[PDB]
Amino acid sequence: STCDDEPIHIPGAIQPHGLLLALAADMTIVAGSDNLPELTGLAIGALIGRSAADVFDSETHNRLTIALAEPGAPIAVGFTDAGFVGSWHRHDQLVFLELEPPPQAFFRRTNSAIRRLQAAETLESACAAAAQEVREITGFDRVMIYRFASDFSGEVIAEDRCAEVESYLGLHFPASDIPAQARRLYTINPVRIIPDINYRPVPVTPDLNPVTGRPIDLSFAILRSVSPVHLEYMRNIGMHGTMSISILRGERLWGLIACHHRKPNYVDLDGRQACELVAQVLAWQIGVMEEQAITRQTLKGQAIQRSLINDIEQLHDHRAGLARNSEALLELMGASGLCLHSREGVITIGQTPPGPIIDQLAQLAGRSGGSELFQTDRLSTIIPEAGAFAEVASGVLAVPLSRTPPRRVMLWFRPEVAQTVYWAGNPDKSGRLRPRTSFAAWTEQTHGRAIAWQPHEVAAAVEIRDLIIDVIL
Amino acid sequence: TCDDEPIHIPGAIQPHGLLLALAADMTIVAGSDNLPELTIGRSAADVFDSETHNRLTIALAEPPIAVFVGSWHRHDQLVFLELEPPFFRRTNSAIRRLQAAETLESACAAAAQEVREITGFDRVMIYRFASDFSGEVIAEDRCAEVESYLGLHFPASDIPAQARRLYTINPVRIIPDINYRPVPVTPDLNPVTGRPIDLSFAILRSVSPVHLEYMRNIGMHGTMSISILRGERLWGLIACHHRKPNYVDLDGRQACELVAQVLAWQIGVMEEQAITRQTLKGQAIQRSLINDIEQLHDHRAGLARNSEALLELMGASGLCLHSREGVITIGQTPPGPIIDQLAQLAGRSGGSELFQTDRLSTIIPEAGAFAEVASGVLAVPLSRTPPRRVMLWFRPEVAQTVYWAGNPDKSRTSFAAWTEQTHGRAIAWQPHEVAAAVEIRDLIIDVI
Ligand SMILES: */C=C/C1=C(C)C(=O)N/C1=C\C1=NC(=C\c2[nH]c(/C=C3\NC(=O)C(C=C)=C3C)c(C)c2CCC(=O)O)/C(CCC(=O)O)=C1C
Ligand SMILES: */C=C/C1=C(C)C(=O)N/C1=C\C1=NC(=C\c2[nH]c(/C=C3\NC(=O)C(C=C)=C3C)c(C)c2CCC(=O)O)/C(CCC(=O)O)=C1C
Repeated sequence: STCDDEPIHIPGAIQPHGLLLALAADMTIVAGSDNLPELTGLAIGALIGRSAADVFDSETHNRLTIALAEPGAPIAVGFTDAGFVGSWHRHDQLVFLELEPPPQAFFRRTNSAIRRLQAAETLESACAAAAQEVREITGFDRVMIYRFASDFSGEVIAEDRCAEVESYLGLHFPASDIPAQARRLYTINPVRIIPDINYRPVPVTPDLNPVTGRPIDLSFAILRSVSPVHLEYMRNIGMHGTMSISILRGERLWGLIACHHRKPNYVDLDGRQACELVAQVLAWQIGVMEEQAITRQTLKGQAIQRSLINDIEQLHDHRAGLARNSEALLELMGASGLCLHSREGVITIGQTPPGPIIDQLAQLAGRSGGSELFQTDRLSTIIPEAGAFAEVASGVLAVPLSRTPPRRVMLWFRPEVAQTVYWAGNPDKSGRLRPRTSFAAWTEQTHGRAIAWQPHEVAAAVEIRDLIIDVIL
Repeated sequence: TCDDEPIHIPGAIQPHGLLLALAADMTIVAGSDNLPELTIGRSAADVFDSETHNRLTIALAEPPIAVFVGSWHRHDQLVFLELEPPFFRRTNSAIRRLQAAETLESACAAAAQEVREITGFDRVMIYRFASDFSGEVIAEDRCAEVESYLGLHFPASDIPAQARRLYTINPVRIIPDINYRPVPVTPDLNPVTGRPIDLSFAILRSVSPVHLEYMRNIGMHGTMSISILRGERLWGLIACHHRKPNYVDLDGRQACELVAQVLAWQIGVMEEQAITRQTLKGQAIQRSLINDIEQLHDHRAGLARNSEALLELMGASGLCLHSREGVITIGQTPPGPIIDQLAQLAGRSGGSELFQTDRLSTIIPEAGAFAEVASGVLAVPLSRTPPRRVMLWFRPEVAQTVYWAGNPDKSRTSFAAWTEQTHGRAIAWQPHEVAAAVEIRDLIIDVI
């Protein structure tokens, strides 16, 4: 898995659709797109050292001098008197600059759909809304949204695509289809467009940082050359025009708007400017629906909680009370059974496994990770011998009642479900490395897996311990 | 009597635009007296011709618009419709900036900055409410030569009680000329619910003359605000200003608002990463005097041994332990309305959330005599109402000098810079102290 090793930020080339300049403080252009000879008469070794204004208009000269002042795109490079597009940044310690060819109606489209994501009630009503709008404005034949799992494997959770375009919906993808580095930068470079995938790269000459002992960091490059492997990837997939957007909830890369096209296709700055905003608007709503659900589960835990308050007020042992209310509260968070583990007293309510519940789970419990909690959807995975009791103990939820010794333990159990997940692949079949040739959906049925706990169910158990405590006074 | 003037059924609108009220299965009933003139109760299909009525009616019937400019809404059960006389990279690039802004101040002076470049307004100030709902202009972006109101406090009265629920529910407002002569609505009879015309989501609505009095005073004749909503509670306001009158068209004023929503989350971003950047430093010395209190044969010998340490945690002038039976004081002590007038003050309208206050003579008036030890107070419930054993830390009074736009004594006249020396006020709390306290009681609970 050298996938996580290939240095992608220094491809030593940019793409042909634009041309690029790297400049120091006083606009000595350091490096250059090797198609810049076709731009000012000067082959690259002659551009080097030269000053910036001469290249340019007198209009476009001054207007970049002022944008550089503040210690952010887009200026226009009309330079001589045609019109170019000026995206820039500072990086390393020199200023980069990439160049691109050439109101209201575009913009009403945006808020009509900004405000649409605002009304979306479910993630799915939101994401077939997200993906939909990204498509009505980037025109791509296919606009999919990709969820990341814990592993950084993924799943198409929504999709919007023009008819005749074959569908990759509900499909899982390996954690390898985006390796470590790509994610480390897509967390910080939130956007990428590659418009032709058999593009011939236009190198930069030189590949040297005059600033430091380095090749050219092309991190904040929208023009940077990408891996040939991810290209073989996309000829395989049969989509020759592609674009992504990183969807970030709080500096953890959450998922991706990956758009696709059968033929090549170009999105201008404004077009993918709006698009950054869509992933931004949606990273918001995902956090709202996330948190407005935590209040509607905190909602129906009302009627059934008050039940076991009257039941510990009357019985004055809680275990006798709560375990009476057991037939509903374990369906509340859809648990199969639970058990209460006091190191003196273990009382198992409903469905539960024996004597390695105690030691092999409570010594497994919090690790005195004070602010932490323990769970799995698979338990045969972590205590392999639980494989035997996987039928009643496949997944688990558990809550401490104290700084360890006291090691008071509550735990919810979930049984094994035969679920079917499907993917393109062959996630085992993932000289150089090589990308897959076929992406037809194969289905896997899963042994030993619980249904996924969500904070939605977690908030339930979370609330329970916080009341048992209130009563104990 | 400030919280009493009914502004929402003012029975009039502003002259620059004109508006009509119609009966829902569409026929038009009650008319604004600003529109009859240059163009009584009628049937409704009767609009421009089928183009702007029908395609626009079907869009409003089933589920903005262009006709003049056609904004609408449904309210107190009838159909509204307002009319006013008749870029994008800027908007996103300021989200993109509003997202990278590192501190609360860089969040607001970015906020303040775009809203100016998109209304051209002479002054775009950002106005945070403190708890009492007095306020302070915390950041500002402005055209030169125009007087600067930054770091300035204002009365809570400059926007009264009712006015606020409205900015809590109608999130935006513009009046372009403040000496508009109000052109009435006729009638101001709701034909549906038979009482005056609720003009709540009317953006053309006639505004209060009291606040008109305001802007002739201040000398700014073109103004617009946007209210900032963090979770259904009015947190603050983008108050924009202009020396002359000025109109911002509709799509132009939609962009202004969206910025405040971005900041309503962006502030919520800051709200929560300072909330965890403190719990760290934080643990390291805390966990120490937990084990030194966790020398519990029982706790006072444990706690009060290291209390002289845990007291330094929160600017604890004194604290108290309040169980209905056992009240234990660490440090400087208030005596008998500690028990009764604070723990009943505590969980009543507890609202599941805690009580903290900087002022006590304002919340229990007799605390005035004890300002030297009790001017501000914090308390945490142990939780059910009651026994509700409540712990509480307090703070003495600090002499700060606060600045105001003119004296805080009202009708108002002029708002030049004057100083008040503020007595009986304690110095504040944000969670590096509040989160401390929360974590602290969590410890005490884990203890018994
Ligand atoms: C082991 C090497 C790789 C395999 C196998 C593979 O599939 N990808 C490998 C490395 C890289 N991928 C790069 C970019 C990239 N990968 C994806 C993955 C998907 N694209 C899709 O459309 C879907 C699903 C519908 C998936 C799962 C994406 C989206 C991207 C970004 C570009 C785009 O939008 O298509 C990559 C980085 C190249 C670079 O930009 O430097 C590498 C190294
Ligand atoms: C208690 C009555 C009032 C006093 C006293 C007063 O000074 N004004 C009073 C009444 C109203 N104010 C209304 C709206 C309003 N008020 C403010 C106050 C400020 N403007 C500023 O620029 C700053 C600070 C820099 C402050 C504190 C604002 C911003 C607004 C909203 C409109 C605007 O942008 O100016 C108001 C409502 C009138 C209506 O809607 O009919 C009333 C009654």
